[PDB]
Amino acid sequence: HAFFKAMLFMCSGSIIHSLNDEQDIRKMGGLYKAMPFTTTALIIGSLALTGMPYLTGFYSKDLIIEAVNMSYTNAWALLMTLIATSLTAAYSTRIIFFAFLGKPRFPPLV
Amino acid sequence: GAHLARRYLGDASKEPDPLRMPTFPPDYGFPERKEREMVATQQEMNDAQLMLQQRDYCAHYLIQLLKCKRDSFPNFLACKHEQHDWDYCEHLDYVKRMKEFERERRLLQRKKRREQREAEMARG
Amino acid sequence: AALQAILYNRIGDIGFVLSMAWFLTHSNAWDLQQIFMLNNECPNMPLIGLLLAAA
Amino acid sequence: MNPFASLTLTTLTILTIPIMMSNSNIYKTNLYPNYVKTTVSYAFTLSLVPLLMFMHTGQEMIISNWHWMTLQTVELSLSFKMDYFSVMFIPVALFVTWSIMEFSMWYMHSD
Amino acid sequence: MLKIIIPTTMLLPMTWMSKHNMIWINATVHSLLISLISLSLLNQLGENSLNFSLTFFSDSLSAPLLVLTTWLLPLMLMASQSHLSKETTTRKKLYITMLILLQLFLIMTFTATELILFYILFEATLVPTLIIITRWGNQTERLNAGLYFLFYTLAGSLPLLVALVYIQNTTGSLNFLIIHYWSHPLSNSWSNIFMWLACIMAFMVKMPLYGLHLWLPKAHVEAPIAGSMVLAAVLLKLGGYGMMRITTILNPLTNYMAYPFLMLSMWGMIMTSSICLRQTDLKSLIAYSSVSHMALVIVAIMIQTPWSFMGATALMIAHGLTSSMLFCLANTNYERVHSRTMILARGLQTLLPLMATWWLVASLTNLALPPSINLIGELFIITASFSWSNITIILMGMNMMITALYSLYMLITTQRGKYTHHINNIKPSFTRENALMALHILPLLLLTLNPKMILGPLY
Amino acid sequence: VHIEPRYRQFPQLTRSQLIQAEFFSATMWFWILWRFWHDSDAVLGHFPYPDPSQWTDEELGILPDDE
Amino acid sequence: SFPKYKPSRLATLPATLDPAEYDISPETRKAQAERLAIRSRLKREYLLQYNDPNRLGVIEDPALIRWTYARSANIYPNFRPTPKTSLLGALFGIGPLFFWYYVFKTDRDKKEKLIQEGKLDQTFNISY
Amino acid sequence: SDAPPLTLEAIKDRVLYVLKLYDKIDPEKLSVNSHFMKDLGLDSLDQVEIIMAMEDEFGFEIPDIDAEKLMCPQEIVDYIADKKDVYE
Amino acid sequence: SKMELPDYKQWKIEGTPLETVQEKLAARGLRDPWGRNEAWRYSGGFANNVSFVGALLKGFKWGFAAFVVAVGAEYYLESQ
Amino acid sequence: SGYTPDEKLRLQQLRELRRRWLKDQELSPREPVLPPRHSIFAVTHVLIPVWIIHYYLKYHVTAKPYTVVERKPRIFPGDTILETGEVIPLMKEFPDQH
Amino acid sequence: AFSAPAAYLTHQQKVLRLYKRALRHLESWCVHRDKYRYFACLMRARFDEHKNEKDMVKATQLLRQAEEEFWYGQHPQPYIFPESPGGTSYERYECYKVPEWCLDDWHPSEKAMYPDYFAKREQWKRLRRESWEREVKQLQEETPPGGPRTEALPPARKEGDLPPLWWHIVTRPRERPM
Ligand SMILES: CCCCCCCCCCCCCCCCCC(=O)OC[C@H](COP(=O)([O-])OCC(O)COP(=O)([O-])OC[C@@H](COC(=O)CCCCCCCCCCCCCCCCC)OC(=O)CCCCCCCCCCCCCCCCC)OC(=O)CCCCCCCCCCCCCCCCC
Ligand SMILES: CCCCCCCCCCCCCCCCC[C@@H](O)O[C@H](CO[C@H](O)CCCCCCCCCCCCCCC)COP(=O)(O)OCC[N+](C)(C)C
Ligand SMILES: CCCCCCCC/C=C\CCCCCCCC(=O)O[C@H](COC(=O)CCCCCCC/C=C/CCCCCCCC)COP(=O)(O)OCCN
Ligand SMILES: CCCCCCCCCCCC(=O)SCCNC(=O)CCNC(=O)[C@H](O)C(C)(C)COP(=O)(O)O
Repeated sequence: HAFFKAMLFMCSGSIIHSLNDEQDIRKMGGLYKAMPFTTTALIIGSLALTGMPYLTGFYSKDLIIEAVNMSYTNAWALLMTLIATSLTAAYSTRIIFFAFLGKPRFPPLV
Repeated sequence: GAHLARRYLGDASKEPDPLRMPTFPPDYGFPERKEREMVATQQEMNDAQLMLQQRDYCAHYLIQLLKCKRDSFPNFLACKHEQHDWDYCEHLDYVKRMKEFERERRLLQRKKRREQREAEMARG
Repeated sequence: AALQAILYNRIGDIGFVLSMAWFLTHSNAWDLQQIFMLNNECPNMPLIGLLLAAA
Repeated sequence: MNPFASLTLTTLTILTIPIMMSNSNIYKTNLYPNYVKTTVSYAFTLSLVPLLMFMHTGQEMIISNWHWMTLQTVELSLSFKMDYFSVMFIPVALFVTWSIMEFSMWYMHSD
Repeated sequence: MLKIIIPTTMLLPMTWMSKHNMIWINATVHSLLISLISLSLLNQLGENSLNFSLTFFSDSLSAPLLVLTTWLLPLMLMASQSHLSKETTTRKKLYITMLILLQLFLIMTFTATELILFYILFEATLVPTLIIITRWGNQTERLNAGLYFLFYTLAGSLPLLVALVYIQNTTGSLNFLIIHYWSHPLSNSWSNIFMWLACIMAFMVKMPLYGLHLWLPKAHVEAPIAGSMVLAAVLLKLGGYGMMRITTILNPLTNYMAYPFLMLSMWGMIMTSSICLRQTDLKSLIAYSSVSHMALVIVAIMIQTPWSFMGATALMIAHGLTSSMLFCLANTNYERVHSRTMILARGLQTLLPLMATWWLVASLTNLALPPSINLIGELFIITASFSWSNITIILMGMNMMITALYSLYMLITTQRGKYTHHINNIKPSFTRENALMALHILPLLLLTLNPKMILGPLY
Repeated sequence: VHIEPRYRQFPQLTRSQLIQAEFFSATMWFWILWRFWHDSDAVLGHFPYPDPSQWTDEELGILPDDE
Repeated sequence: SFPKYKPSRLATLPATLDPAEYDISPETRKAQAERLAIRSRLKREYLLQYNDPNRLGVIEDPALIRWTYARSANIYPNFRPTPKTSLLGALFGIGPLFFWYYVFKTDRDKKEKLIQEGKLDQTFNISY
Repeated sequence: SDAPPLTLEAIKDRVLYVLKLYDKIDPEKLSVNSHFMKDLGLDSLDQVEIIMAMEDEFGFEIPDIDAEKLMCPQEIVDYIADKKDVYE
Repeated sequence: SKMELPDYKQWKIEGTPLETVQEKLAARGLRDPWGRNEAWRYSGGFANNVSFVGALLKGFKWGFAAFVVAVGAEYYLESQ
Repeated sequence: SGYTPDEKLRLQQLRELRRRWLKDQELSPREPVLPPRHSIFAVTHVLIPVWIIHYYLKYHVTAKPYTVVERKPRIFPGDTILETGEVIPLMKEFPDQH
Repeated sequence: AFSAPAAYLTHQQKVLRLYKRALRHLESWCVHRDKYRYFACLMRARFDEHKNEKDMVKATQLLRQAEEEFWYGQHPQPYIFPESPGGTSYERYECYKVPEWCLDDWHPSEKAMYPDYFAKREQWKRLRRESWEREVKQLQEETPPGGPRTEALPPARKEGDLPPLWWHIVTRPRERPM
């Protein structure tokens, strides 16, 4: 997790510095083309965070889910872990959709 | 899972309890049972320093896999057959455990069926 | 925010200090090796202290 | 002597050299961040080797190099545990820190 | 022991025969030399103490306190000479004479073999402190503060005198060696209970114990900088040293006579730490923090374990150094702006960066950051209390949290934010002030390398 | 590499950043495909899951309820 | 119409939700003018000293001195022994002391009586 | 580095740009000193919208107490120049 | 250096969702006087943007081509 | 609506003064009047520190018992010991369910 | 920030401030520009529905109902400009602001560097010292006997006069002082 979480903060910081120290995603428009390398890095980090197979996050997160499923464990904890696994992809999709897709929403001076 | 739904919603008296199991003798329904054997000795596992939880009946394949990892260190992709053998032996052990679970469940169900049925035959 | 972080970390540090005191009082050591040897069946107090520190 | 202990302690030791030089002239110039980044990168590439030794033979060690104080039956010593956890976490942390300081050289340029 | 006492006495004619413009230089140089000489007492034998003669002896408990006093005198002189520049030569010499007399009484107090001599010197320390507070204090409340400081001490100390003469009559001696070797248990009786109280309450009020601590904020706030330095660093430790010396003959009664004092100390350390969170005066916060630390020391002494005494000794030394540094730091800003209110001057880090670094280090040592000796003593005391009872950890952790809270609150309020606009007389830090802070802080960090020097006889 | 603001127009792009981003995205996808070609068992599973209902009572050792 | 917002101690009432600022009378306007005049006079008095080239030092604020004096020195002269004051003082002073005495005494009595039984598992406890 | 320092000419040009992109104002008619209420026949809501558009343009908020009195483009230019310390 | 603003005449709301907003408002009797200020966000290089699934599949073509080349090499190499 | 004449006049006066001050904060071309090897890093920051530590560990730390403690290496069947020349026998002839 | 406040806000000022707050919070809710523009024109129409009301009581009641609606329907996380009192960069550069009087305490060796700057600073100090008395006299002249009524200050009215109380307004450190 160290690798891609550091990368995600790094991409967020590059985006913030490019858009005049702005951190609200509502004023972040279409950076998929304006910031290609940052977009690629953030997409790769989001896929690693969501447990895409054979990435960095796969080899640990999917094994963790497998072991949680096959253990004498609290049922509520298992259900909450699964719901958190849903929400992980949920906010990753939120970040990508609001920060990199659509039309620009930042001030005109690029 | 279906077993959890059967135990928690249906009659739990008809479902095995994982904590206290098996409750029946190991030679109850079998005429003769063969004792499970070991390939790796206590001293071999003590010298290999596997772990107290990895010293199961699959420990010999683990010893082979660890040795082959150690000899072929720079090529970390060369120990495929040993890993496959260890995984297969672990899968066989897990299947044996599932067989034990199903055997306990069926034995308990048959015992309950037969004892209430003999009680029903005796009450009339 | 810095003071908030300090406050929460000291809340956990309470449990850290509890774990240290229990381990010194019952195992006569602070080092990892002695603690493992002398605690075959670890009681709840040091583990709850460590859990509070981790939280 | 086994190089494992010496390399593991050197990886930690060389990180303190810029802290000692913080009072030197290099701290007053604009070359200090690059110097710190290079030091961290050298620490990472040095820590890579004990990781290889562990990945080969599973070498683990503890080093009680310095005795600090003894209270009755209890001895307090500067001791380092160099098991799998340490030898795996040190290179990852050094790698991440190297990348983040190289990033900081640009992000915090006007500070 | 005369090799320490005689130069300290020689400090008096030397400063009375000096030129009008050389008194500070001469006094500082020879005080530093005397501290260097006194540093040789740290070589301790282990088994028993160093018995120089019938009158004086040195212990592993006494030696760090003696070194701390001898080291504190030059720092007091360095801090004093700024605000005394307009004074006449005779009055400056009188002030230095007061400081030298206080040092002499302190060094003789910590080495006396017999309890009546200890009592005589321990009372004799009152007069120079009272004169300093009531003559060179700045405000009009210094008179009330001096009255409180004198009478709180004496009301506890007189019963100690009665108890000491009674004990010498009944036993035949008060020499500490004979007292220790011929110790007999105290029975469970009202007479023994009141003897215990008469032997304990004077040292209780000198710590001070919570509920008897009201004199300390007045005296420590209203005194000049040197007076506050000596009150916090050294004079508070007289009670702890007296307790460690006197509880040898109080067993087995202390087993239950200590319950109200332990309860008072724990709850009052919580109370004073909480009080520090709402304080408008910068010196009162430091005073109340001193009260909390001395409450922890009182608990350590009351529980009567080797780890407790070791932690108590370490905490006494560390608290003395840290409190002196904090008082000097507050005094610098007071000299700048002529007011003790904390929120008057803000954002001083923008104007004084090195003084801000000194503030940060002092605040970090006040909250007992590892591996400083402050946390060494505090952790040893906390472990001893946990052995005494596992429920003490709740109060210890609460006190730790509140201590970190008000320490960082003081640091943030004084150093961070934006500067006050109308205040425009904040000059750059002088060499004297920075040197004083460095001379406070460097021994603290150097003692970490050799913690056994301040852990005491039980080591 | 000197890039100037453009005021309501798409920012100026250099070839190096575009080719690097495309190369690394292609590298990620190629790695995923190569792994799935060589280690498909890690995702799809390797050993079959037995069905407990397919087990006879002779191999499981239970009597036919009459003894 | 819409659900109503109710204020409390730690979440006060917004100005736009205050009926007082929407029910205005000429005396309210006069009060606002008086408050503004007081503020303006204080601001002028402060700014005449703030911008003075001659002035060097800290400009003393009477209000801060009043606040500190009231919080520190004026409290005891205005104290009266009252049933409220007496009860609160007794509670907050001696209640916690007796509570902690009871807790610690009970715990230590249990521990000592359990020691006398020979059952505490004190193995390896050589440091105290 | 960061963005180049702002200049008076750029501020005035950008203000006139934003005002010429407004529909209720004639491009030819508009001038730097053109009053909003008097010359362009606008009301208070249009002035509020103009202030909000200026904030969106320059990426900073103008307090309502100060925005109330910006009734010509020159006043807006002066306010922006004085706030961001633009002197030439 | 010393750039200048483009012509303000080009910013037109036709062909953009601002035109749809304008016609839906005219269906109500209202008008939007701020569309030409917002038109630049749709006019130029920001005219077309990819979708989420297409953004996740950024370098799929090149990677797939390389993977096919590699597997064909494996097909043709182990025959020796 | 808008400023009063006094407000605007004072604002433009203050604007002129402030712009003059900001112009005056600007530096002349001479203002900072100052009064009057390839592998050096790798030999002083890596090689020297490891020389001291290796010497410190080899001759001082390892001169006392139980200071540097290594967990003993793992032994598997078929291994050969370096000291005694021992050979560990193989491990019981697997059933070989190939 | 720059203008002296009044004793109270008129109904018109409150109405405009509510309009601006509602527009900003609607923009926070409506992320996209076209949807925000559509709903902003709808808000403007609903706002102009009662533009020409003559009964002050019903106008006040409409204002109160609108404020209640805004409070119930406000965005819990409205967009804030970074330098605004709620922004992520509000007081970021306050630690870099050093008052100008600190330059007088500089060592002469420090002032050996930067000679022209300090000569011009001497010029500014002479200007302030030569204008202060006239500033005080003008403030005394133009003030009612019962003290000032507002926080407004008069401009300069003579030939070589400077507006009173100008030093600490003109000599602000900067917005990005370092
Ligand atoms: C080191 C840490 C810090 C330690 C130090 C800090 C804390 C300790 C020191 C400070 C706090 C202690 C203060 C002591 C009380 C001082 C009273 C005083 O100065 O009055 C002068 C002051 C001036 O006299 P004045 O101007 O001639 O009189 C005009 C009055 O103002 C006109 O007033 P009025 O006519 O409206 O009202 C007067 C009237 C009506 O008064 C009232 O309306 C209020 C009711 C007051 C009396 C009953 C209390 C009612 C509420 C609580 C009831 C008890 C609850 C259970 C307590 C235990 C719970 C386990 O008085 C009564 O009816 C009282 C009759 C007595 C019935 C109950 C007697 C109970 C004795 C104590 C029981 C609790 C023992 C402790 C248990 C601890 C367990 C761990 O008189 C008062 O204004 C106060 C009168 C009420 C006094 C009530 C005291 C209750 C507090 C507990 C006292 C026990 C502690 C002292 C031990 C020694 C006792 C012999
Ligand atoms: C603000 C801070 C000030 C400083 C605080 C100082 C604290 C001093 C308190 C002293 C601690 C306890 C004193 C004596 C120990 C026990 C006291 C007594 O209550 O215990 C019982 C004693 O029984 C009765 O309680 C007798 C005492 C009753 C009379 C005392 C009045 C207490 C009221 C509180 C007044 C406040 C005192 C402090 C004033 C400031 C035990 O029963 P018993 O085993 O049979 O007697 C043992 C003694 N023998 C062996 C000689 C027979
Ligand atoms: C500033 C605040 C500090 C207050 C501290 C005051 C408390 C001091 C402790 C009590 C003082 C008196 C102690 C007397 C000296 C002890 C000597 C002794 O032990 O003699 C006793 C004598 O014991 C007494 O006489 C004690 C009676 C008490 C006299 C004065 C009472 C005043 C109030 C006492 C309680 C308060 C003390 C603690 C309160 C602390 C502060 C609140 C027995 O002698 P014999 O007669 O020979 O008996 C054996 C042969 N039959
Ligand atoms: C996103 C969530 C936000 C939603 C919150 C709810 C928003 C409010 C909804 C409806 C608000 C109203 O109708 S509010 C009722 C409005 N009616 C009046 O104000 C009557 C008197 N008019 C005047 O005094 C002036 O003409 C004036 C109008 C000030 C213009 O002034 P200029 O011409 O001189 O600029």
